[PDB]
Amino acid sequence: QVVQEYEYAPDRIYQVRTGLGITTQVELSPNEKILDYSTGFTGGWELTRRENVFYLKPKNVDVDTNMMIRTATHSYILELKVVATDWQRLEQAKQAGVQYKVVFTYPKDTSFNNVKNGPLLNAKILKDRRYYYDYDYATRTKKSWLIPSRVYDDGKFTYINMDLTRFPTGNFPAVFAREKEHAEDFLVNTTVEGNTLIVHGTYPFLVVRHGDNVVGLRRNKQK
Amino acid sequence: QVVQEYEYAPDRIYQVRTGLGITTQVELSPNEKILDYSTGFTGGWELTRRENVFYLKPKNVDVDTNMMIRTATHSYILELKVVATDWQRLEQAKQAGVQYKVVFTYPKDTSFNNVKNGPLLNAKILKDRRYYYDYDYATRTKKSWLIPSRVYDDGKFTYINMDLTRFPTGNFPAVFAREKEHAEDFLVNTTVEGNTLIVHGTYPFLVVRHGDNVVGLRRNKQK
Amino acid sequence: QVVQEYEYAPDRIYQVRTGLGITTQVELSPNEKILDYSTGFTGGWELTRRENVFYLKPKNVDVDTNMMIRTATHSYILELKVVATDWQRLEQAKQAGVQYKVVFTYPKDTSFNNVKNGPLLNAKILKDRRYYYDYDYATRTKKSWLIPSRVYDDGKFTYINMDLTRFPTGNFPAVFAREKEHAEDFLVNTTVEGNTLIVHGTYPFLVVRHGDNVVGLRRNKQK
Amino acid sequence: IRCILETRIISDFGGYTSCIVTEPVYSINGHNLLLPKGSKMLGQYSAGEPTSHRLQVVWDRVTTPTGLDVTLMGPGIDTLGSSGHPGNYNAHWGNKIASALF
Amino acid sequence: CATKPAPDFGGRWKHVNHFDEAPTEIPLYTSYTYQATPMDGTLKTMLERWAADSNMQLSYNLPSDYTLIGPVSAISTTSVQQAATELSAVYAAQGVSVSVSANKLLVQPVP
Amino acid sequence: CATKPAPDFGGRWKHVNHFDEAPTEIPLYTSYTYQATPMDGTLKTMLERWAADSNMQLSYNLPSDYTLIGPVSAISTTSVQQAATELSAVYAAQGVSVSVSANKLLVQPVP
Amino acid sequence: PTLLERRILAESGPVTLAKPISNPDGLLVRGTY
Amino acid sequence: KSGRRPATLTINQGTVLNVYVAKDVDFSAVLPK
Repeated sequence: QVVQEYEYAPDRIYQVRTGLGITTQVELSPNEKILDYSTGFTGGWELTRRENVFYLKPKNVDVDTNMMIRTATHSYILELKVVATDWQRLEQAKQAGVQYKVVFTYPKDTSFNNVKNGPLLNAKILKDRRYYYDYDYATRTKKSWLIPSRVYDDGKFTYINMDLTRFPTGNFPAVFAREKEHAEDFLVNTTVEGNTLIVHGTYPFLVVRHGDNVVGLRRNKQK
Repeated sequence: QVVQEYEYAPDRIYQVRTGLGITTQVELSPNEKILDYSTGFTGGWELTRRENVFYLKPKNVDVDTNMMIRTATHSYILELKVVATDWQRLEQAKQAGVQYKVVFTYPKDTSFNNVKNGPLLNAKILKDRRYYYDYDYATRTKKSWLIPSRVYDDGKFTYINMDLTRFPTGNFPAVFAREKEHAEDFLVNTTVEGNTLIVHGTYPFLVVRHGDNVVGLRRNKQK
Repeated sequence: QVVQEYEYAPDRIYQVRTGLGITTQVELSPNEKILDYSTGFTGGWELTRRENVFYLKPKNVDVDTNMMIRTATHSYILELKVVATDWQRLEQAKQAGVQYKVVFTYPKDTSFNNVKNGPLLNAKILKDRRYYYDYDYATRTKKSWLIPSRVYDDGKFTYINMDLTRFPTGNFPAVFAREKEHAEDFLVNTTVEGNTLIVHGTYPFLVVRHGDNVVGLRRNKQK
Repeated sequence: IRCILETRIISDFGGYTSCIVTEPVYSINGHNLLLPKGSKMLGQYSAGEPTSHRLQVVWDRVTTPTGLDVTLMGPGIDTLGSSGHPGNYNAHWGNKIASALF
Repeated sequence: CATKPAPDFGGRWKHVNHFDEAPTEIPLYTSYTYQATPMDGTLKTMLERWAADSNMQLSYNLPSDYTLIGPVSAISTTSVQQAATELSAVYAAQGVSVSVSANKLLVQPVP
Repeated sequence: CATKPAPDFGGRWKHVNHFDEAPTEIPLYTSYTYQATPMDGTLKTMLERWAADSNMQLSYNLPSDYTLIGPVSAISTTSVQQAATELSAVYAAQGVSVSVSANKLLVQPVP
Repeated sequence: PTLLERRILAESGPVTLAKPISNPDGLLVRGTY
Repeated sequence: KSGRRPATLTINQGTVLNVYVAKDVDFSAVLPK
């Protein structure tokens, strides 16, 4: 109504409604470079551009025209109007129907739409997700501060939890992963929430390092 | 009606209908460079060009003329008119019959037309396509996560499907192809839809690699 | 009538009929460079040139004159007229008899004319062409996908056809030709229509290659 | 784009090549056939001393059987993806010895 | 030390344009064969594409879904009634009866 | 070490402008011979180009199509009636009768 | 001025393309021998 | 003089080559709608 979004479709007439003492900006995509533009009745519209945005303002009461923008891969046909000209209070131009900002949203192709329920990473236990609580640990020292408290996964993320090894304040490791037991480890993407270290992806083995001391983590095989 | 397409034929008179305070653009092909152009009654038409597009606008009520564009291999004869001149509301120029945009479509030669039913790659099973469900696999390890679930083809694309090896999230291979059993493999073009890897073309052998572990795929011979 | 072609003959008077607010272009040959030109009554004709094309327009109602163009090897005598001057609608200048474009066609010399029935390459079997269905093949492997389905010729083109080896999608060869059985092969010009490979010319031997596998093709001798 | 070579390349002067496409090339998502089965790719290379045993061709035009003329930028690669086409190196030690031994 | 040339052919010189002796009968009007692909995994997904490929409606009235087994891969019929009969002979141990009420498929437990 | 020249001829010196002794009779007015090429694969595609190359209509009234066999490659006649007779003698085992109703071809099963 | 009388007054590396092949009946294309 | 001769490498007339396309080509102005 005041800031209006349009969905980009090829060869569509987009209506831009302006007011007499009011800038209206149209905002194109930041991706493509604007080649050229041309409005009919040029001497009734003061418009300047800064690399993707056109600040439009009319100059008289009847300057209704079109404006056509042609980028490298898009083509816009704007239909410029003048809807508020006699206002004294700026709320009167709101009710007359001016548009302060115009932005374009760009959908993907409908052949990919042929190919949502909250976030994918949720550290709580949900009602409708399947969890796997079967993990081991192996390390040289018997009682270490590097042993995780609880390890599980939801099929997509492995949730290493370390919030019961309370004493050493500097106890936070770097988690790797490994395809066999004594193979060479590789790198994973991790996000963290408090004392829970969450590993993007389920692996057969996880390796947990804090210098010279190391804790392995086997996922046991599904019987 | 508003944005009109013309089909390019040699020596045809294309009618361009303009309005008095309205830009009309004609858009030629991006392929060829415009050599020259000349309109009759030059002082009644404000027209500028940006490398393939002419932004036309008249200057008075009776400026009807021709305009001839000559590119490197095409020749256009435009027939410029003025159809809306007295309008106050921009919908009145729509009904008078102005043309905001003019674009030209370029057909191929009719000797190649002497030489459609939906898309060629459809991962579902169609009613009127012939499928071949006879494929083998060979690998060193007995139960691997690299063994495909289902492999078939429609004569034109081979549909490797891997949506039952659910556990390792990083289980997605690179598919090669091979003309004999132990010959040297080569490269194929692949597109993917979810967990289905679709290989452009039917081959005697497919090779599926994820590092040090490899799974071969024989198409069995038609008895 | 509107776009008129003239046939170039030496020392002929070509009539160009113009209108008052209408460009008429004359188009000479792209081959030769224009040396000079001179029209009588120069101040009644606005004419500019771009390397072979003259955009003519008159300036007053009675400016009838000649114009003579002299290229490196051609000589034109144009007879400029003014036929539409009072028109308000551009269809009235069509009926008055203006010429939007003038192009010249250049025949070859009549001593070569002393020296047509459809196209020369037609992949179908025609009623009045003589075909030769006697060809052999030789290859190492017994059942290959490189063996052609049908090979014949019409005396001028050899029509290799491969539309029954259906399975391998990448089965399209490169055809060579050879004068003896085990001589050194050379290159031919080929055009293709679907799965038919058509070789320009009839040869004693054709060689069909797709890498390491090769299929020879003997034309058997006319008994 | 898999094609099979038609003109025998020899790296002496640098000239022009031509290979016939062998497998049809579809879109990014396979809805359309872009390059048909029997198109001709057209390229060219440059003269040089073959230090490495590979040659470098820049393929730059395809003319399809369905009446098209594309002007892509494609460097020629190996059949497994390595840059440059492998060839048969021949330092002419038969002629270098016999011209100076006799 | 010379250059290895291109491969060369050699063989028997069989003739290309060869008529056969068996007049293979190519059909012109082909109907739709109800059969069981390996792609559709379960019994419900197979009957959702028999109803879709024949313009019928599916009323699956079972509380659970069964996967396809070995003897399912023998049904090949251009008749919907003979294919629903051969299917219910396979899934008789689980109390699955599939029938056609002349415009739609019914999947109900056996009485 | 010198340069090898061009090849040189040598032989018997037979004379070029030689009249023969057999007056080969070149025909002037050639009719259309109904025959069977190897290109047209099936029986229907062969009769679609006999009707096209003679201005007749084809009424193919069989539910399926037959490929061309060995004894088809002996028909060579400038008469349409003698070629439809020799064709129906070949395809007698499959119940195929081809006849001409004076302006069109009829492909119907044998009574 | 009026509305009609004002509009008279106030107005007074390389590229990769895929185009159809041009005139194939008389084309001696790049790559004939 | 015989040290000024360069070495050659030949590629035979049947070998299966391969081309990596390195920029996008847009066929949308060609395909039927």
